[PDB]
Amino acid sequence: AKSKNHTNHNQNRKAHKNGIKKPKKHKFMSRKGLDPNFFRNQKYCLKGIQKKKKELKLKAKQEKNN
Amino acid sequence: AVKKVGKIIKKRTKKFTRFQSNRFMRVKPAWRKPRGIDCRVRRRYKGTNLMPSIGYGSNKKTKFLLPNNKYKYVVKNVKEMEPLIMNHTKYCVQIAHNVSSKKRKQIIERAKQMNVSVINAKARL
Amino acid sequence: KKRLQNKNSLTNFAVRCRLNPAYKLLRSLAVLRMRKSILEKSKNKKEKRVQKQIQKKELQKINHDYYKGVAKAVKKKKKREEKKAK
Amino acid sequence: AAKKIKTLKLINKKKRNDLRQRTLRYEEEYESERKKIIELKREARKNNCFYREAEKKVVFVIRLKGVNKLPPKVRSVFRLLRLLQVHNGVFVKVNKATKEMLKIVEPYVTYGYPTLSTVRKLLYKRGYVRVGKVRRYARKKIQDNADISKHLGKYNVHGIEDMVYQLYTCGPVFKKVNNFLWAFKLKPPRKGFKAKRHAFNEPRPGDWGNREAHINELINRMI
Amino acid sequence: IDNSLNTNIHQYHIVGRAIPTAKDKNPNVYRMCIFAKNDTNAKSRFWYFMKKINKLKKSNGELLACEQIKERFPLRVKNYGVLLRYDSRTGTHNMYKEFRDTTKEGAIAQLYSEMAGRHRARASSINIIRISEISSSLVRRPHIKQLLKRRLRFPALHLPTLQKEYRKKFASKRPSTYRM
Amino acid sequence: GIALKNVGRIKKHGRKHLVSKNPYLRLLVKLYNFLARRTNANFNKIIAKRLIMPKRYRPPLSLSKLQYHMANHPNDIAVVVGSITDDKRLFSLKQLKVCALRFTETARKRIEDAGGECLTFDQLALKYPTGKKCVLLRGPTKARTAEKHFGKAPGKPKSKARPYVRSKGRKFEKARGRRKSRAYKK
Amino acid sequence: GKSRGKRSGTRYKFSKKFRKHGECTANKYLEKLNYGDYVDIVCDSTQQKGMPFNYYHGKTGKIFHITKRGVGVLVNKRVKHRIEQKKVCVRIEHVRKSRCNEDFLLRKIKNAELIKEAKLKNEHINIKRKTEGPKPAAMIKVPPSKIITIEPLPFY
RNA sequence: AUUUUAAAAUUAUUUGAAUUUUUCUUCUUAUAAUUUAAGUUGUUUCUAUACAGUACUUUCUUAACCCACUCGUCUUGAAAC
RNA sequence: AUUUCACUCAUAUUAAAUAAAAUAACUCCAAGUGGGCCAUUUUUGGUAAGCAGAACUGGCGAUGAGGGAUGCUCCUAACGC
Ligand SMILES: [Mg+2]
Ligand SMILES: [Mg+2]
Ligand SMILES: [Mg+2]
Ligand SMILES: [Mg+2]
Ligand SMILES: [Mg+2]
Ligand SMILES: [Mg+2]
Ligand SMILES: [Mg+2]
Ligand SMILES: [Mg+2]
Ligand SMILES: [Mg+2]
Ligand SMILES: [Mg+2]
Ligand SMILES: [Mg+2]
Ligand SMILES: [Mg+2]
Ligand SMILES: [Mg+2]
Ligand SMILES: [Mg+2]
Repeated sequence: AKSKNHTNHNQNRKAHKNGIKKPKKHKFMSRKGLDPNFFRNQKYCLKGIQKKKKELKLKAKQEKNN
Repeated sequence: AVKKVGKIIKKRTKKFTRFQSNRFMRVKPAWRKPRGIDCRVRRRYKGTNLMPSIGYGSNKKTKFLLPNNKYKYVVKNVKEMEPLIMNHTKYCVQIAHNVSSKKRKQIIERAKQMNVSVINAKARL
Repeated sequence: KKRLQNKNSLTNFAVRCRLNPAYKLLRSLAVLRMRKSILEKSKNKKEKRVQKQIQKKELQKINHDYYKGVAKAVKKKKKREEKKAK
Repeated sequence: AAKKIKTLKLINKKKRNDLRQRTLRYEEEYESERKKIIELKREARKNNCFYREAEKKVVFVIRLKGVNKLPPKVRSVFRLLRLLQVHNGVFVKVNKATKEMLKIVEPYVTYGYPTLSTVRKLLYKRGYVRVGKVRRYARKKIQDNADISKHLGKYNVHGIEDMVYQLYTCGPVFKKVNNFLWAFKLKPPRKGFKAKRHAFNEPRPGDWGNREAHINELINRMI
Repeated sequence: IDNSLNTNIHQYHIVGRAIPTAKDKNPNVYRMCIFAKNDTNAKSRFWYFMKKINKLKKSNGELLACEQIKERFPLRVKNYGVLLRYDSRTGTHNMYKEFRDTTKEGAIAQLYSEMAGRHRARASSINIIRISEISSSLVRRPHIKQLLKRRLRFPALHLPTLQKEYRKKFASKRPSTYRM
Repeated sequence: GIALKNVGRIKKHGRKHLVSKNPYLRLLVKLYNFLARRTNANFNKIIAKRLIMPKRYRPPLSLSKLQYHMANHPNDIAVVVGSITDDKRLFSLKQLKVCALRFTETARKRIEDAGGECLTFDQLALKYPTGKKCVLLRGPTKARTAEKHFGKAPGKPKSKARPYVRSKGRKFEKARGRRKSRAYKK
Repeated sequence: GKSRGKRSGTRYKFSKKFRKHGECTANKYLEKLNYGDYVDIVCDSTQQKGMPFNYYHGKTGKIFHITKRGVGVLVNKRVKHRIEQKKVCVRIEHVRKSRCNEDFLLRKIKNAELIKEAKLKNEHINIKRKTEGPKPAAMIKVPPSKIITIEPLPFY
């Protein structure tokens, strides 16, 4: 009628069977809920940079064909 | 017990009999693998029947040779033994069980002309 | 390549010289210096003594002094402790 | 072409001559160091001083126990020292880090300091090599010098006496030379042990300690 | 020459000190004399006593000499007096004992056997202090005084000790123990 | 005994042979195995491996995406180990040279009408033995619908997996567990 | 019944040390932090806002968010067969600039000049650290008067 | 059917230098042979001047020496009273 | 903050040592299991127990071989012919 009710015998043997896994160490993370009013400005900065870069690319495509 | 004649080596000669086949006559001697808890043959206790294993296997270079030191091919009529005219020093023939005496005489006298040996050239005579 | 018998690299002369291209010279030198000695028996084992008189008598005083000092210090400790007991 | 042969045959000859010269130099080095140590002590006794000798830099370690019933930290160190079964033996460089790795497993091993002729006997009678691409190695017994030069001659070691030199003295090429060799597999000793249970420095018959120069006697019997 | 009569005990002379530091740069130098089976055991005992008596552990010390003192007159007979200290089952004690031999370690070997036989004291519970030679007029024990009379004589009363080859198991006449 | 893992034996983790029984595919496998071995080129090794994969790892490629991939590579050859299909959304096509395992009828007609050509792999073995001026391309391998059900279970927070449902509508699994008004959302 | 509350078992961990009670100093509020810095979490129990949980006391992580008076930290934690990354949001009083990284920075700054000189004179120098090792031989001079003989002691 | 090659060792004639001063002293600085290289070869006798014999191969039967609890099942645990 | 451009940081001994470290990483589809017990060391209730309840390792279960006369768990040591 009465039986066992707790132990953790054997538990880390199973844990170390397939090693202790680490996180995957990515390069970028998502800035979803992070500091507002600083990343909206960053979006504006990157839009300006992209406009300049693509204007130069279009210009070069315009001269090179004469 | 190892038996060796020339280059042929046999790693054992006794059969692997089934467990308990000497005590119960409803149990046939053909080997079956013991399964089921508490066997003493499955658990490799000393003093009981041994189990077969891949370790007793024969040499690849001498795996199917007879003491004649030739391979055996079984023929049923004359036309089947014509591929032996190119490989007569490595093969020997044996005549099948259900061929008649008249057919056997011809098979034997052709094997004699081809210089191939016959394993059972004494039956039905 | 097919594997062959493995030859004893210390007792087989051909493979020993194959692996060590300088072993023949060293063995020859050792053999020469070994024969020279035995050809000078009843003429060796004499000079050894006359030079042992040359240098061992010089080393003897130093060794004797060293061991004498060690024994004397060991005795001094004993007397110093025995007197301390009372 | 046929000229493909003559140049190779000349290169082999010059390589052999260079190996001979280097071996002679090694012999001179051994003799000179042996004779310098033997007078520095004799001079120390004259001038009322002591001469403390340099410590060793190399050990040779032998496993004493089987593979069952061991704590995990012992198994990790055995894996890192490349001792895998009962009577295996390897060389180890002496550091502050290897010493602390070695204290973990001391009650299961015995080790000490090897001489020159012991290194030579181990290399000639029980020397095996790893031959192949990386991670596929095919243990081969030495029998020749071409396998050594192919893998390891970029560091100017073409021969077997060169590895003896780099092992008996921790030369600049020691990690590669030592990692090049398969772990040694040894017989049981010829007159048995005393008691593996107990230590070498216990007042009883025992084995498992560090026995400094008495390792040569043991490994000549279980060669 | 006869390896069935040898004991494995020798004597050693070991010298040590501590590694010099910025606070201490002329540390004390210590010496001892130990009886052991080989020099490795002697070094073990040296560091044991350095740690117990002084504050010197091996891992911040350094050794300076190990010499193995030999015996000068190995065929003359001496008298020896030993001072002991050993642990019993219910305490710790200390004793003085006397032996007769031709070498100091030849006497230390006797001492270990006597202390096992008479008291069941293992080698790990025994510390040896101050082996020394003593004159014949200052001997204290009765069993040493016996042997230094003017004219020592006695008959030989042991049973024979024969070779294994002439130890024939099944004899034809029952032998005698008299041998005069 | 000895303390090794997977005792002394090395593990490999993929397909080893053809499963298919097309005799022509078996001849192709033999040919490119020989080419891979006798000229270790890294171009014939990859091809010898790719034409062993199962169907799901040889997806089709559309005409428009093929033309997009070859825009900066005029007078070169595109190599695909799948089928290529037509695309009605393109208005015009350029001149292209393409080797592929299969072409559909409409795609084959469109390619040849613009002055291009279609090649099989046994011709590419005969003209470009080591793949000079050739570009290896693949189609989208995770665009199959079955891959939309894999990943985290639908129900774990912020997952994207589709569920398996009889049909779709307001009455089919939209009430409790997908909106705040019935006790929680996802 | 079982009692697993939020601050259970924090009697000695979350209490001020001897003769060191009181709130923080004024210079605590002038510390400089940037994104990606290393940081230590040490709970200060005189400020009850932004209190970290029991487990994350004494751990080290990297910054991923900065606010008016708070900091977000990335900390590892082991869960039964794997390590999970946790995002801990604490107030500024329970945050300390980490010191675990200073030897690397001093080493880089110092070795830069050595490399600059070595390449200036065309040399082959080693800059990797060195494990402590065996010692060379030396001749140690000691007068026979300074050696003292010692022997085991009798029992009292 | 072309890595049982190359090299190495040996022996007998050689082309030159050393040193350890020599019937195993070194350095393939020229040709021939041999194996110690490059995993066993030879000589006599018997079976026998046989055709199934008491010899050889093989299958049964019966001894000796050592060893061997009744299978299947549920069970932490079965030879189980 | 980001975007460009210029200059420059050991490497062949690898920014400390050691490593039959890629026998790695990831995705898919599924089985059996979810009554346990024992030993050294720490440890709660009980006068105690071959009693009841926990912790870290190693075992027995799922496992035979040599030894302890004998013995599921002790010592040596794990298994092709
Ligand atoms: Mg059979
Ligand atoms: Mg069972
Ligand atoms: Mg014994
Ligand atoms: Mg034990
Ligand atoms: Mg095995
Ligand atoms: Mg707390
Ligand atoms: Mg039931
Ligand atoms: Mg069960
Ligand atoms: Mg029950
Ligand atoms: Mg049963
Ligand atoms: Mg019963
Ligand atoms: Mg159940
Ligand atoms: Mg077991
Ligand atoms: Mg008993």
